Amino acid sequence: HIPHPVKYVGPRRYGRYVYGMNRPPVLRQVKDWIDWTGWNSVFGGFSFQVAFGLMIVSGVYLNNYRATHTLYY
Amino acid sequence: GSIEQFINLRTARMFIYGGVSAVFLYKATPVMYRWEMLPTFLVKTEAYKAREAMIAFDNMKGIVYGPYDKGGLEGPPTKIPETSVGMMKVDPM
Amino acid sequence: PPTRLSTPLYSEGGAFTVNWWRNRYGLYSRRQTDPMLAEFLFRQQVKEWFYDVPSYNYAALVGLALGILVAVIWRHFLFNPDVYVRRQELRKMWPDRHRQFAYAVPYLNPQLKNLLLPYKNSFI
Amino acid sequence: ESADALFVGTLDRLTAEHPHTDDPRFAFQSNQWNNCELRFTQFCRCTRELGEDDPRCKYQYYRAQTVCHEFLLEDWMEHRHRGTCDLDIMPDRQVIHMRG
Amino acid sequence: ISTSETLNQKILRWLDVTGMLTRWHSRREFILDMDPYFRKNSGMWTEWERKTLLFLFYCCTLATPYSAYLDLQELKHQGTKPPRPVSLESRFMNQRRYDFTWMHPQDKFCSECRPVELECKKMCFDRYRSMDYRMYGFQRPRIQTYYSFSTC
Amino acid sequence: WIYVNERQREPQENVMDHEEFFRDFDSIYLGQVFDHHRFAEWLARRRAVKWGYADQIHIPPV
Amino acid sequence: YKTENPLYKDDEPFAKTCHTFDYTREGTEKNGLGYYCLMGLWASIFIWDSLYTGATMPTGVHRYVWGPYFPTAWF
Amino acid sequence: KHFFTDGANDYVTGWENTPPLKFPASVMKPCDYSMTKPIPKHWKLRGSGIHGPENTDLMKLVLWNRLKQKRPQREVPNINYLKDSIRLELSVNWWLMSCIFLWGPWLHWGQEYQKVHEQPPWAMKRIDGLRGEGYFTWFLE
Amino acid sequence: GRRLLHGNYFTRYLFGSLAVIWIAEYAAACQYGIPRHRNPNWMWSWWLEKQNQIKNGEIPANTPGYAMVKWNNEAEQRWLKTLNVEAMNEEFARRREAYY
Amino acid sequence: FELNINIINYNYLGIIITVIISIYIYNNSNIISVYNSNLLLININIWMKYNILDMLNLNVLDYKILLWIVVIIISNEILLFVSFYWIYYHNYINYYHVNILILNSYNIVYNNIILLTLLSTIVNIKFYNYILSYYKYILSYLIYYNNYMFNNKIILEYKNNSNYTNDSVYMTSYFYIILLHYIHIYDSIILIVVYNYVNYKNINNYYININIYYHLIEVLYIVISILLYL
Amino acid sequence: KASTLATGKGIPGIDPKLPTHTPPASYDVLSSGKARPVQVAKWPPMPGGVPLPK
Ligand SMILES: CCCCCCCCCCCCCCCCCC(=O)OC[C@H](COP(=O)([O-])OCC(O)COP(=O)([O-])OC[C@@H](COC(=O)CCCCCCCCCCCCCCCCC)OC(=O)CCCCCCCCCCCCCCCCC)OC(=O)CCCCCCCCCCCCCCCCC
Ligand SMILES: CCCCCCCCCCCCCCCCCC(=O)OC[C@H](COP(=O)([O-])OCC(O)COP(=O)([O-])OC[C@@H](COC(=O)CCCCCCCCCCCCCCCCC)OC(=O)CCCCCCCCCCCCCCCCC)OC(=O)CCCCCCCCCCCCCCCCC
Ligand SMILES: CCCCCCCCCCCCCCCCCC(=O)OC[C@H](COP(=O)([O-])OCC(O)COP(=O)([O-])OC[C@@H](COC(=O)CCCCCCCCCCCCCCCCC)OC(=O)CCCCCCCCCCCCCCCCC)OC(=O)CCCCCCCCCCCCCCCCC
Ligand SMILES: CCCCCCCCCCCCCCCCCC(=O)OC[C@H](COP(=O)([O-])OCC(O)COP(=O)([O-])OC[C@@H](COC(=O)CCCCCCCCCCCCCCCCC)OC(=O)CCCCCCCCCCCCCCCCC)OC(=O)CCCCCCCCCCCCCCCCC
Ligand SMILES: CCCCCCCC/C=C/CCCCCCCC(=O)OC[C@H](COP(=O)(O)OCCN)OC(=O)CCCCCCC/C=C/CCCCCCCC
Ligand SMILES: CCCCCCCC/C=C\CCCCCCCC(=O)OC[C@H](COP(=O)(O)OCCN)OC(=O)CCCCCCC/C=C/CCCCCCCC
Ligand SMILES: CCCCCCCC/C=C\CCCCCCCC(=O)OC[C@H](COP(=O)(O)OCCN)OC(=O)CCCCCCC/C=C/CCCCCCCC
Ligand SMILES: CCCCCCCCCCCCCCCC(=O)OC[C@H](COP(=O)(O)O)OC(=O)CCCCCCCCCCCCCCC
Repeated sequence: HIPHPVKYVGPRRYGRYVYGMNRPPVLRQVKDWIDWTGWNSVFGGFSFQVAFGLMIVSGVYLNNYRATHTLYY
Repeated sequence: GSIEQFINLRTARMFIYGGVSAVFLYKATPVMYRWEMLPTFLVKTEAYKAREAMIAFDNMKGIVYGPYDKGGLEGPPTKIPETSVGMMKVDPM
Repeated sequence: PPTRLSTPLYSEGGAFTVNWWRNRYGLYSRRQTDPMLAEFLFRQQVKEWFYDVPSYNYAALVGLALGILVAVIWRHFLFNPDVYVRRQELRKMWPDRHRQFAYAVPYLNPQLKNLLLPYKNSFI
Repeated sequence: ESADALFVGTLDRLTAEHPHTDDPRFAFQSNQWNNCELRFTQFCRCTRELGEDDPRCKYQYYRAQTVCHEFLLEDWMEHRHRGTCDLDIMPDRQVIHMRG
Repeated sequence: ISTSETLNQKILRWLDVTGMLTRWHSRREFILDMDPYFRKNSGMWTEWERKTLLFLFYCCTLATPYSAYLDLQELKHQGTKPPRPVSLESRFMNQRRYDFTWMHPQDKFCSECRPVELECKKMCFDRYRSMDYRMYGFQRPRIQTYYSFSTC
Repeated sequence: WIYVNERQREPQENVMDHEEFFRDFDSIYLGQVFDHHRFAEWLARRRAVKWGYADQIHIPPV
Repeated sequence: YKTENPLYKDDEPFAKTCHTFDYTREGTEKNGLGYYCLMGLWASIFIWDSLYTGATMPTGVHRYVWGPYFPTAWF
Repeated sequence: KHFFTDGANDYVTGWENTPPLKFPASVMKPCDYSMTKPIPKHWKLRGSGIHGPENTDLMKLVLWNRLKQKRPQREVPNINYLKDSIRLELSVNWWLMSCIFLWGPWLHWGQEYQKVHEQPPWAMKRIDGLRGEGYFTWFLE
Repeated sequence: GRRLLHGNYFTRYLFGSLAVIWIAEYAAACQYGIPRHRNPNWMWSWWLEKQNQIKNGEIPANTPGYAMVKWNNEAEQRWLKTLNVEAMNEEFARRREAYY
Repeated sequence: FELNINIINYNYLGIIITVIISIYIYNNSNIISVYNSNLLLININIWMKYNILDMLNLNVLDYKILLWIVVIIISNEILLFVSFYWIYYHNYINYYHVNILILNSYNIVYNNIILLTLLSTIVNIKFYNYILSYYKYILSYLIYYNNYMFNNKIILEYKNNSNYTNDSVYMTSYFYIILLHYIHIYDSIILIVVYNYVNYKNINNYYININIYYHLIEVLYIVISILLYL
Repeated sequence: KASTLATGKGIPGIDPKLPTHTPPASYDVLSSGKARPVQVAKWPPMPGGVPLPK
């Protein structure tokens, strides 16, 4: 373990919830939440499915389309 | 000069963004149709109709009473066993 | 091997070093309860095992055996015609497995077989 | 009439002219079970195209006998005659690609 | 309709009908929703831990309906599984050295049928019934029973 | 309860004739995905014919 | 007075003693550029093998501007 | 962390080999007397000399490890520690999201295409007359 | 807080191992010169010719493979007695008209 | 002072449990086996009672000893699955060209993966609450619903499958590998039914054991899914 | 903060007194004293900055 600072640089408090007034845009809020809880969990969790999905769906071009246009017989 | 008045940055982000979107849909929609990506209820592809036209629900043949077909000229049994006749508890009609 | 805790132990950088070993040696230890005692026990183990000259001979042997073990396992999967991992050829009858048959002849003629077969006359 | 004619055309020809020698596809292994299955499948396909009476398919059966023990062939030939030999099932009636 | 609130406030209110959003945005509301015994330990929680716990909890519960939908579709698929061709008994298919009796070592019901071969057992139970020996199952039409997942 | 509830029902028609299946492969193999309601009704009628209680039951129309 | 929110404070260092823990020179904390290069190569080999099926069976005709013993010929 | 380790992740007893960095060295310090200057010859050994509680630092380490177990408030860790504590939980949750929103859509698309064209969209169409879906994972063919 | 394994060990040794396996396999193929083009079809030449004839329309559609061979097993002889390709085609034609 | 360890002098469960095992061999009726299994369950519970009572000794090494025992047990479970994978892949050369219908790669795999992932998320939330000294009643009932669906799906799949154990070594290995996973799912039900809040918290070996075991079952299914369905 | 060279005195960005960039400030009158002319464009600029004849 190497000690290191906290990388979160977004706002630390939005203030008291008052019927959802004076709060950031929703997309900005989603970005802040993932910054707060760590992008490392997002990348690790999504990595496996992204790798599998890309490999399978790439065959639409690599295996199906190219093969039809590239058969020397 | 008479058209300069109609350029107002909203018209430039409604023509430029609206124009690129139109090209994207114009060029992408045929591809989605070909690859069966469009919703079925919205439209059915010709390939979809060709397959569906081959489907019927009135075939009552091939009923067999054995797990295996052991070859030969007789094939799997096709007659219900006598002991199994009238063994179903059917609610009154 | 120093005998005084004041004298530091030289360590290199990397994944297998004195510092790397110190960090992990006492993770599961109930006996290393303070710095002085922890260092004493750490140096005791390092002195007993890593400064023992004959121990390095066994390190060489495990490396050689494992190296051969990994190579033979990998070679079977990569080159052996009879070993199947992909399924394209297994979905066809035997006469149609053209791609698999490509492994047969080259796998039948490894270099060492050619070198050593001529030495049969030392036995017969 | 060429020195390498055996290899040319097919790998099959190699053991057709030298029935009692190793087949190039299975020479690496002592176990010849897969060799027997390939030979039998070849005999099954010959009859479909040429018919049993053809001398070619008669020799293909002999090639199978060169590597297949008789107790195997008798059982497999029985399945072929009935129509349950998985080797001889016609391609359009295979189920290998069904349900996955 | 109510015009005393914005459209966003109205949408948030209804999504909060069970109080989930209110508990998320109020520490006091969250701790008071705990039972008294566990509220004793709530003071030690950081806001990071509290909201992170709710995020994991809400994602799990919100995903449960989706899994239920998949399971229901799976049950419907199995409930109306299309028939498949009868298997040709190949060279190494359907080999038996002895009858199937490991389920019933002493009774030896359906010795010829395999442990989960339902159609074989049905005809075998019918023989036993015809011999004045009761057996349970395979008598009610699938469309006349509940939980069949085979109704039109 | 799951086992007991299912055991009461007649078994589904697991298999059919080998040749008849292939002569109507598209309908049988793909019938479920295209129209599951009609396909389910078709299965019920076959089960009624198979076990000889078709005349004793009224299969709802689809 | 002035205070720091504990949530955003830095990690405490290992104590400096006779028995000091140090991971600074190990280089095991995170995957490095070499790992991401291996991933890039794996993607390239995966795409390349599918795109160009005849790559494994290359042509035997050899044509060199400066012959076969010139460095550019070797690669 | 989930797994218990006597050295680092000792949550069963809470023992720590060294005191907190908050305390001044005068108040409490790590138990290290490796740098002790040579003892004068005229000094005489009164105690055992055995490593143990006679040494002040070890006594204070034992005392603190027992008396630290009651504290008025929580000692709040930084967000880095809190992230690490539930790293597996957060990652499994994101994996569930990926299955629902990435795998599900393209798996559904493949089945629909397979219905119309007899084979998945990522497979070469056959010309050999065999019927059925065929393989799914094309790159393992 | 002390670490025993690589900071990203799980992803490192899973994706890393898969990458090394894939790259090693490509190297092995190059050394042995194995063809890497994928064929999803059976290679029986006579059968492929018959399938092409069906596609060209020379052979009536939905004609079984056993209807085209020179040797039939017992099970196929059973099926040939009930085979009516002409009737099957008419039934399919009727279905298309109803659908459209 | 006191002895480092409070010795256990006598025990009689060992005789009872061993005799219960023998009754399985010497049965003349399968009904006796069913009732014998209940006795085994009862006596194993008594042994678990002794472990809880040992807390009175206040021995720091007791937690560590039991934790490492579980690690060894986990390894044995993994190696048992390895043998089944070994059996499956030995006959790999005989698969995929025999006239049997192998399982689809679209329906069963996806819902099971989704279903088992939810099970992991529930257990993860239990661990988080255990860290925070907190409890949520609904969590246990989510597991029961999860286990109910898994049982319902697997039962139907076996009954509607058109191939049998005697058809091919492929089918035998498919059924056996899936059953072995189910048995480990059922063992999880045996463990999770007693989940409660205990006020001595992080010195309770049960919580760490359950988290490790549930994770093992789920990861094993990923390997099974890749081998058989995909 | 930026009190000594070690703390960052004289380093743009770190030192408060020195800005990261020194862009010229806008003006409303030319140095001659003429008012700065204003031109509101409605079409993109010429490809090469070519001026049109008066
Ligand atoms: C391709 C796509 C598909 C992929 C499919 C993949 C399938 C995988 C199947 C896996 C099945 C599930 C198994 C794990 C279930 C539990 C999961 C869990 O809870 O994880 C989170 C959790 C994370 O822990 P944490 O403390 O929160 O860590 C926080 C951070 O991660 C940071 O933590 P940290 O780094 O600071 O370290 C703390 C933590 C770090 O540890 C972990 O977190 C462990 C994570 C493991 C996850 C699984 C990854 C795969 C591992 C493969 C190992 C292969 C072994 C070699 C095989 C050789 C074959 C020839 O330490 C521990 O927890 C210690 C645990 C005790 C380890 C005991 C090991 C005994 C065996 C030693 C080797 C024996 C051979 C010696 C040979 C040489 C002789 C000279 O893990 C645990 O706590 C699990 C520990 C308890 C279970 C251990 C099981 C050990 C089994 C040993 C088998 C030995 C067999 C030897 C013979 C074999 C050949 C004959
Ligand atoms: C002119 C022509 C132009 C042509 C242009 C062509 C363009 C082509 C584009 C190609 C692009 C290629 C890109 C390559 C470079 C990639 C660079 C990169 O980012 O690499 C690293 C990147 C990520 O690695 P990383 O940086 O280490 O990750 C950072 C982490 O945050 C590290 O942080 P961490 O370690 O803290 O992470 C969190 C970690 C923290 O760990 C812990 O908390 C400690 C405990 C760990 C041990 C856990 C033990 C077990 C846990 C139990 C719980 C299980 C829950 C689930 C239960 C399921 C039950 C069913 O925990 C976890 O991650 C594990 C727990 C989460 C749940 C695990 C779920 C199970 C996983 C195992 C099974 C996986 C297989 C599933 C298969 C499906 C289902 C069967 O790697 C990849 O993404 C892999 C590369 C894939 C390459 C594919 C190439 C082929 C495809 C090409 C597609 C395009 C072709 C199109 C055609 C073109 C024709 C021309
Ligand atoms: C105008 C009204 C509009 C209503 C719209 C419908 C909304 C229905 C929502 C149902 C959500 C169920 C989620 C189940 C997972 C477990 C949830 C949980 O953790 O509960 C903890 C909660 C409290 O646990 P605790 O341990 O005391 O506290 C733990 C926390 O500290 C504190 O826990 P917490 O307070 O944070 O809990 C947060 C939340 C966490 O969960 C969620 O937020 C998940 C939300 C998922 C939404 C699912 C919507 C499904 C709707 C599908 C409709 C499809 C229609 C198709 C049409 C086809 C046309 C052809 O949990 C709940 O709020 C669960 C529901 C509570 C209701 C309990 C009373 C009995 C059921 C009443 C149902 C009334 C329905 C009225 C419909 C009227 C429509 C005009 O547990 C209970 O209350 C006890 C057990 C009962 C809960 C489950 C009740 C299931 C009711 C299902 C109703 C919908 C059926 C749709 C059938 C469609 C067939 C086609
Ligand atoms: C699907 C997704 C698609 C995503 C789309 C995303 C779109 C994003 C937004 C796009 C917005 C574009 C417009 C914004 C305004 C322009 C930008 C601007 O002013 O920036 C400031 C920028 C610089 O500002 P400044 O620094 O303040 O000005 C100082 C200087 O006075 C001026 O600065 P300077 O002195 O530096 O010079 C400016 C510039 C001069 O400006 C340009 O060069 C502009 C070029 C525009 C080209 C557009 C047409 C070509 C593309 C056609 C695509 C067809 C697609 C067909 C699809 C079919 C589908 C079925 O010169 C250079 O930068 C020097 C370039 C040197 C390299 C040249 C290399 C040439 C190599 C050729 C080799 C060929 C060899 C083979 C022979 C081939 C023979 C054919 O201003 C300029 O660049 C001024 C000129 C602007 C001209 C804009 C022309 C727009 C044309 C639109 C045509 C639409 C037709 C629609 C047809 C019907 C539709 C249904
Ligand atoms: C100014 C520019 C604006 C641009 C806006 C772009 C909008 C793009 C919107 C894209 C929407 C795509 C929706 C795809 C949903 C597919 C759902 C689906 O297939 O559901 C079925 C499947 C389960 O079905 P089964 O029968 O079980 O089969 C699979 C397992 N056996 O369920 C799921 O897939 C559930 C997951 C739902 C995924 C939803 C994806 C939504 C994507 C939204 C993208 C929005 C982009 C916005 C961009 C804005 C830029 C300014
Ligand atoms: C066991 C089968 C399981 C199938 C699982 C399917 C999912 C695939 C992904 C996970 C498994 C990893 C394998 C991926 C392979 C990808 C490339 C591929 O298809 O390779 C096929 C290729 C061979 O297939 P065929 O062409 O049919 O045979 C030709 C003649 N033999 O397979 C291989 O060579 C790779 C298979 C082995 C991979 C595992 C690594 C092998 C070495 C193990 C060494 C073990 C000893 C100890 C090592 C210590 C290391 C620190
Ligand atoms: C209050 C009552 C509650 C009941 C419900 C809840 C509790 C449930 C407990 C867990 C049940 C787990 C059951 C595990 C065995 C499942 C058996 C099974 O399915 O076997 C069949 C399945 C597939 O077979 P086919 O029918 O050919 O498949 C074709 C598909 N149509 O696999 C097998 O055949 C293998 C069978 C292995 C059974 C092993 C179980 C242990 C049996 C031991 C008997 C020993 C008897 C000798 C005396 C010693 C007594 C200990
Ligand atoms: C017991 C069986 C276990 C399972 C089987 C495992 C077998 C394989 C295991 C390998 C080790 C896995 C972990 C690897 C971790 C890792 O990535 O480790 C990453 C390291 C770099 O480390 P850092 O980046 O962390 O410092 O990479 C390496 O040391 C090697 C990989 C980098 C890329 C190598 C390039 C190879 C070139 C090949 C020729 C290409 C030709 C192209 C022509 C155009």
